[PDB]
Amino acid sequence: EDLNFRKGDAKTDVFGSDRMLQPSPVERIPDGPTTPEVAYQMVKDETFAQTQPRLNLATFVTTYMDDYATKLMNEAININYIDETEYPRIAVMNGKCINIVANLWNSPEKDTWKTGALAIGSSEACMLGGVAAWLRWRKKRQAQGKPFDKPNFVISTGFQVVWEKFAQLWQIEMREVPLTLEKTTLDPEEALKMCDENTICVVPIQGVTWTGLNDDVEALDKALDAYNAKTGYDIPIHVDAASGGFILPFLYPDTKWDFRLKWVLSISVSGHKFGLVYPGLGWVCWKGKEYLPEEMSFSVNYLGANITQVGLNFSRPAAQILGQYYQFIRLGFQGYKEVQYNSLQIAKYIHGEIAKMAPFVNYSENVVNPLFIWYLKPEYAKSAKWTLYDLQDKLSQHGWMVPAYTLPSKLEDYVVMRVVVRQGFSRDMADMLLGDIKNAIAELEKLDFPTPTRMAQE
Amino acid sequence: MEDLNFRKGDAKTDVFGSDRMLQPSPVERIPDGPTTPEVAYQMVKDETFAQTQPRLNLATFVTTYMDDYATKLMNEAININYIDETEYPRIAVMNGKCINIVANLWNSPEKDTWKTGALAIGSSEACMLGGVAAWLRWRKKRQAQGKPFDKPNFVISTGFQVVWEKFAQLWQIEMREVPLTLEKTTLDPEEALKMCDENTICVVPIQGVTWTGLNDDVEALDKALDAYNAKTGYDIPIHVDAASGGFILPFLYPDTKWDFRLKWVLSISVSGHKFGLVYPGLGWVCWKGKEYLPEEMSFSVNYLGANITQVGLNFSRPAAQILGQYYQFIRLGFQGYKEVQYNSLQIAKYIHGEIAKMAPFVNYSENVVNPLFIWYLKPEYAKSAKWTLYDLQDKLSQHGWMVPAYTLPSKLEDYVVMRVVVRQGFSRDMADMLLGDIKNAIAELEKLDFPTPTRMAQE
Amino acid sequence: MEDLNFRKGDAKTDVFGSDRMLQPSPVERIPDGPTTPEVAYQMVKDETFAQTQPRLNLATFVTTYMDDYATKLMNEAININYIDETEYPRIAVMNGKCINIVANLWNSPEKDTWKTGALAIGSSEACMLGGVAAWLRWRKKRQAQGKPFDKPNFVISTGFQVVWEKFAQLWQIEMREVPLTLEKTTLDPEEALKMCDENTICVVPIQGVTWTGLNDDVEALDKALDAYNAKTGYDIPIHVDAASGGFILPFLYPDTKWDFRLKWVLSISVSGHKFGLVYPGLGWVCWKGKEYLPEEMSFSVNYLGANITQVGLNFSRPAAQILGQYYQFIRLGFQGYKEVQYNSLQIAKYIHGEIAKMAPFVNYSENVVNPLFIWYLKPEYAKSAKWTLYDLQDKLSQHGWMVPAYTLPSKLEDYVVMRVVVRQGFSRDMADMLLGDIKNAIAELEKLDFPTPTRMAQE
Amino acid sequence: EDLNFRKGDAKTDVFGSDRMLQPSPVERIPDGPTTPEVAYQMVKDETFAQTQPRLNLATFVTTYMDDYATKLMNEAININYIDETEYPRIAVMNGKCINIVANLWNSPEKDTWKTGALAIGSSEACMLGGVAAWLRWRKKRQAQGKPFDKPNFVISTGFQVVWEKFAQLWQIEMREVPLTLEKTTLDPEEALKMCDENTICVVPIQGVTWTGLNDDVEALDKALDAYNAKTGYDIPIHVDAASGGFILPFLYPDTKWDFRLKWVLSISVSGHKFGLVYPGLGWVCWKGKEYLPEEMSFSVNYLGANITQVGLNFSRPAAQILGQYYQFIRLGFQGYKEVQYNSLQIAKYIHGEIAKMAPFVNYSENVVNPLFIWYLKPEYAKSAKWTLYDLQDKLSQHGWMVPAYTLPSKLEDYVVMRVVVRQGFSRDMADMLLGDIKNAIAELEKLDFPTPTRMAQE
Ligand SMILES: *Cc1c(COP(=O)(O)O)cnc(C)c1O
Ligand SMILES: *Cc1c(COP(=O)(O)O)cnc(C)c1O
Ligand SMILES: *Cc1c(COP(=O)(O)O)cnc(C)c1O
Ligand SMILES: *Cc1c(COP(=O)(O)O)cnc(C)c1O
Ligand SMILES: O=C(O)CCCC(=O)O
Ligand SMILES: O=C(O)CCCC(=O)O
Ligand SMILES: O=C(O)CCCC(=O)O
Ligand SMILES: O=C(O)CCCC(=O)O
Repeated sequence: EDLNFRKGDAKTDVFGSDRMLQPSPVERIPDGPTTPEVAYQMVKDETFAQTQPRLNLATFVTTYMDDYATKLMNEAININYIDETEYPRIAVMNGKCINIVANLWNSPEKDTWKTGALAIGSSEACMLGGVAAWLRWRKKRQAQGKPFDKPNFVISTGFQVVWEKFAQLWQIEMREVPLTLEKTTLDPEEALKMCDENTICVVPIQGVTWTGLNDDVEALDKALDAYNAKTGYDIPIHVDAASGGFILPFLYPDTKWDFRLKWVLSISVSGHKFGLVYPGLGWVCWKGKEYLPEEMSFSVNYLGANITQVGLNFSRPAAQILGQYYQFIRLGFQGYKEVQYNSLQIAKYIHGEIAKMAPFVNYSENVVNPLFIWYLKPEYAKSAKWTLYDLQDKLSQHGWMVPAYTLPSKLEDYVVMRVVVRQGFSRDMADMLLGDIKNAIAELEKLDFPTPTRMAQE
Repeated sequence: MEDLNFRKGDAKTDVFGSDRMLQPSPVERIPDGPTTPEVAYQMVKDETFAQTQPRLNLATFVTTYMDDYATKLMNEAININYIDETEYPRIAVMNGKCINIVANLWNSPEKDTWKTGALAIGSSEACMLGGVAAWLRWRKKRQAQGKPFDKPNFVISTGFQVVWEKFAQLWQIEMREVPLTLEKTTLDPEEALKMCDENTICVVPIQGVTWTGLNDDVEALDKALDAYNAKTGYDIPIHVDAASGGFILPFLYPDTKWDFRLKWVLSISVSGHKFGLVYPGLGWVCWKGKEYLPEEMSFSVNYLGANITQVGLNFSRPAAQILGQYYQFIRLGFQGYKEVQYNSLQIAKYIHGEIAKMAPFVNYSENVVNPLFIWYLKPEYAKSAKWTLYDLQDKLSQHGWMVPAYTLPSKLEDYVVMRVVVRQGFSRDMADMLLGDIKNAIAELEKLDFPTPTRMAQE
Repeated sequence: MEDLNFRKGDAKTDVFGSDRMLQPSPVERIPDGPTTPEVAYQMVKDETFAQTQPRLNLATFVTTYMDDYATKLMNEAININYIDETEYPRIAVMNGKCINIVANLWNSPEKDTWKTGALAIGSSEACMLGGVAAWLRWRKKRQAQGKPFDKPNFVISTGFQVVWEKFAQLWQIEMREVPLTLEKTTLDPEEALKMCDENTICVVPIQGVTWTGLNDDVEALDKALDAYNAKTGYDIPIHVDAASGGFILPFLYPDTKWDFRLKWVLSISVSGHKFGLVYPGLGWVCWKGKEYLPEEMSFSVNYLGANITQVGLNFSRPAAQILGQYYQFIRLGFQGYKEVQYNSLQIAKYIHGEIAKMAPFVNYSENVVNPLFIWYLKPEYAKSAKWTLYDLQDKLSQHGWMVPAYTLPSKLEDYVVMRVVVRQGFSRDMADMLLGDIKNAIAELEKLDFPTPTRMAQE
Repeated sequence: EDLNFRKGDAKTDVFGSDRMLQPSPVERIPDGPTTPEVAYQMVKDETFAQTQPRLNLATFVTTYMDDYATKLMNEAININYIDETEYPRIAVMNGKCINIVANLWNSPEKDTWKTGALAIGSSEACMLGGVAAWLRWRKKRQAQGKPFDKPNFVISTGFQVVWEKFAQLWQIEMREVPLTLEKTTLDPEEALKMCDENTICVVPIQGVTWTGLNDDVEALDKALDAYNAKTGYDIPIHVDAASGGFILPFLYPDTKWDFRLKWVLSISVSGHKFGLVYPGLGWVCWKGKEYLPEEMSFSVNYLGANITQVGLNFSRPAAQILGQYYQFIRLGFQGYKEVQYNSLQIAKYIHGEIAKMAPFVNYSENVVNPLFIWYLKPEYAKSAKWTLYDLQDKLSQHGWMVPAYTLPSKLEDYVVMRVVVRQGFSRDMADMLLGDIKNAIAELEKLDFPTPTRMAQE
């Protein structure tokens, strides 16, 4: 007999111990330790009762990489990127990723080491782009003797929340262009009507989270050029290309959306979205060194590489840099093209199967990113007992997360549902999703009474 | 017999018999085409060999070792995006539980079950959130008083970590710096108060100053600030930058009054990936109460009955560091944290005392309160020495160590110092290897007949 | 809920919160008592961190990389004792097949299916077996002729590897050395013959001289020895020390007559753990035929139809390397070996040519025939330089490399040279990293206003 | 259809390929490559049809280490010990192992860094000990003006073959002292009768491979002291403690066999036997630096450690050094004592169960190493139709290797069987062995006719 079996000794079975008869700590650190096996199960077992990542169809963020990328990143778990003097090869590798991304966006910058910065995601990358735009504008107005205490920026109502965070945490006024059925993306004329002497930039979006579409950056550039020539306000573009920045160079190389455009001075992207790297990666590039203010930034030479030192974060995992460089070499341009081709084709397939179903109609006929949205046909929705919120709940019962939500301003009456196709979501998994949707439709159509969300829409 | 595509990357290719491994890695542009995973894996991996090994990086404060079970747990969470809280509500609750545990480690008087605080990637984000909040609370007060609010400043030691300079740059807030001297090796509150005025948004004492390893005396600052605030009505608060010290003091110095026990400490930040014992990617910031976190910055969403504050500079991010932090709280508990930090501090104190015995060296402080310390050359020894600590740094790097030498901040910029940080996973046996290499390096440098370049640069 | 024995090593102990990790590792005496495996694992593992990583060790000729399948196969054989041939007869046969394959790579004319040869731990044991065999054949021939046989000698370049000095010392056999000059950068046959007499047991040309990377011309020696032997009747044979070149020449230089194609080459040795591409612990020695391996040294036992020679200095030993060798033969074949060695030699030639373009350097040879080469400072640059190749070695060590600087053997002792060995797993990309580090080290060393200790020691 | 499926492409199944219809190469390197999976199987599959290491009861060499030792050694597979400038911490660790072994043997040497050498096994360690003994004798005889060209050494007929290799490869005369049932180990007086002015050393054995016994080193030391004072020949002892060198210090600390004895000037041992490390480890220690000739050796200071550079091998795996240092720290003295206690207890147990069986009688009543030998009772053997060779074959049918062999000279008529108990052979496995032996006896006792080996004994 083992006296200390239940107390956590060498013979203890995790699930015959006192600790596994006790709740996990909510408020205070436990007074004492447990065995690693007990602690591992206590933390791990709490993650079972939620969405499995590969079935999370709400997220744009990578939920699969191959075995070699995963191994490489796991092996780098203890590498702090910011220790660049200690790890100068990763600092150089970061600079090469930035060069590769800037050249993917057709940067005209002649310096070997392109002007850009590592980020944890598009959040930090967007804020860096916006702060730079803010500082360039402050300096311009100061030289002109104009006031500089009431800046604004212009964006679609389809903005992702980081631009609201940017507005709040820096106290810069956000001016929003509404969406309508006639203008499903940023309309340049309406955007221009909100520009004045205090606008620091206009922010078109490539891969709008709410809709899956792309704002027309070239059309914005065109309108902005004539306006800037009229007023001298010199208003630039920052492209929020969180998803599209790793779609368009491979699948739409001739679409002029990037540094080929005169007024596109900076671009940001989520490397952890369609850059195909696990969470923790964004990039922001400037068209040239002259668009990155000295007040924000400096550069350090590491092994002959000029590495720009700008960022909101400091210490951070380096794994995602290795992961990014791995994807660039392992796939190359052709490999990225074929992976994004697969993701886009599966999205268009699901899009076309959704359109064949009696309850549904797609927001757009054109799928330009590996995602799309649909809603209930208005005449179907009128007499239906259910809403898309009910469909989301039905699908979650099979482990899927397929989100239903209302669109931004002037389309707030439209409840839509979104599917994001990422690498690792196959045609076979699409068929399973489509079968579950068909079954959910059949069950919901048996309702004799309206659901609560159906009643709330009345 | 012969395999036609052996060199081009087929199923029979040997990585190092291939054309790709006769070619340089891409510097400017994505390669046109793919390679095999094995080739690409080696191309990226092999570039990380020629640099400091993490366990021998003694410059860094950030965790380079966790146990096998924490490591496995975090690797298994590599594809989990924290910010997908609706999809992963159990991790959102776990995040709120870590914040509670941290706030209570800091003796928060907040009565709400779900404490006011936020996840961060490191003390960089956590400090900026603390500073933006102090700035917004100050703007609101001055606006309500009819006073100007366009020229904010904050007060901090010259021993600040660079994120406070970034904060000053990226928000255009004036940083006022209190210099270090040998008479005042940490932030002196009276000199701190001399830089306070109606435009001061907060004072930032530091627990675990990166340059020196010391702690600013937060309680002494709180006392001076209390009298000053009673005199002026400016209501200047404290944000404690406890990047390292926030996970040392609760366990090793429970009676040092530095945290939410003090009247004017309204927020505190810490690096979970330093002495919180989690691999890179974790910080925490807590507020003394919900009233100190402006609604302009923040909201909260209920996930499975837990009120989780949605404030942050980042959005999508790895969730593994939350599982790792919660694992350490459960696996070690208070006693286990105390015993690990005791080990790290004892080893730092051991090296500190061994350093003091060697003829060329003298310690900046006799008090080791965090698992790190700094030393410099005895002035009388340095005058006739042919070498500097930069030469010692280079000697040690030849054996794989990174032991950094650098000049101290303002009014001590003449002092070249060297720093050793003891982290979990750096043992007494490894300290003996370091000390042996230091002794051997000293004996080699003492044979020099001519001064080194850095020695001449000091002349 | 405190754990009383947490620091003493129970089921809850954290390695780096334990008393054991506050104590030094044992230097003199076995510790009195046990620890947990996790603690002991770290204590041993952590001592290996502070040294050169194998893939950046450019001094070594010995394999530092094999693919994942070879590595898995060898790890799985860690508990297999080769010498237990009755218990493990398939490995004994596998060893015999490896010996057959090596003998045929060297164009053995031996008609027996099972070639006469022996497993070794490296070229050290393989060379000693070859030399003892030559010594015994010589003793027997001199005895039958009624001549003395008590003062044997052998002839070799001053570029010998240290095993031949051990052979000379441990068997008390006189080693006669032919010096190197710039005019005779490898073994000159005429000078070698002038050191032969009636007591010379063999001449040892070297394929892959460690000091230089060059090949002694075996065919020229064989030709010279043939005429010498016809004149004197001394009947002196060749043993080829082909430690590196024995797995280079068959694939990249098939037409160079250096092996058993030559009349007087009676035995050849090689390091299987060098360019045979197997992890440490493998060498081979083959004889031209059974009549050249004395029965006094040897016997043969039949295992499963395989005639296995039982010759060796070692007895019990790891079997993993046999599996590793046979795997490489099957996995790569002739073509795969050819392409791997081609990559290594091409990268060595690439580094060789880039070094020649740098102002301080000049290469020892314009011919690169093994995946390694040496260079030194241009005499005119060296006169006024403040630094030596020893200073460059130390600088490159600061980035984790080991690139050795050393003086050449006799009559070239004045030459300080530096050597790079390119092994499987050293790519073009890693070469670019090395060359970049060299360029940077030169620019730093060129800033010196005073000479270094080694530069002064050169007077 | 996949055109290249059988030829080795990415879709090839190893056992649907042409290569797995072809024999493995016997004579010549294949002209071309295969896939790693095919090559892995081809080599691996050849190792199945032989004794499994844990059931190999012939071997004295370690067949089990724990998971941490095993992982530690695997991780060092690419580490060449001899690169001591590159790997100076392993050179220091090697020196610490030599110190620990030297003190385990009660070395009186005052130096911190004990005089000793790493080996691949007892073979190299014994040859180093014998070469040193040989060189010291040459120097002594030369200084006296005496001849030194006809060396000999004295050893039991129970020598292990390396001493024959030493005799052959160095051309030194081996003088053998026979075993008898009256003198089951080396008799000192018989040993002394073969010594003269040309004897370089006497070699007692601790853990004789043939018998499991220990030569009485202390009795040899006493007799050698009186002989040396009479003749002045100054003949020393080298102890071949291949097995016993890691048994006696823990289980028989009071037995005086090591450097405590005046004439024991060197001792060798197999670290890969009862030192508990996987194949590839030996040690030799000298009583002091004056007993290791400089002609054989030099010393290099690595990080303050004086490391002796003597050895027959050069480049070699360093993994075994880590494994040895791991075992010293992981087990300590107590842990070694308890592990060797277990192995010895199990051997004593099997020994006692063998003695109870009608056909058998043990060679010795005292088990002093974890091994022993037995033979057939003389009267049982006379009428039995089977021999121990037949028992060996029967046990091989169940996967065991339990060897039968004739003892060396003057016991050449004795066919014996040996069992070696190593770490990893438990009481439970001993019961399994004993059950198979019992079953085998019942089968062989049914023979109506004698076996080939039984007739060969007639
Ligand atoms: C992803 C997203 C963001 C926020 O990016 P993160 O990578 O989550 O930090 C901003 N804008 C758009 C269009 C996005 O899709
Ligand atoms: C670590 C550090 C910081 C920055 O924190 P990160 O975790 O690197 O983001 C700020 N202040 C101090 C005192 C620090 O030690
Ligand atoms: C490698 C080497 C040796 C010694 O061989 P090991 O494999 O280290 O035992 C002998 N001669 C030459 C030319 C060598 O390169
Ligand atoms: C093991 C053995 C040897 C040979 O030792 P290895 O470790 O196989 O090289 C020599 N003598 C005895 C008594 C042995 O048991
Ligand atoms: O992809 C995600 O998980 C979040 C980023 C986009 C969004 O806000 O929905
Ligand atoms: O610990 C690190 O690796 C960086 C922390 C902040 C600093 O030291 O400036
Ligand atoms: O390659 C090695 O690691 C040793 C080889 C022999 C030598 O260089 O002397
Ligand atoms: O134990 C072995 O595997 C061989 C050891 C030497 C022997 O007993 O012959």
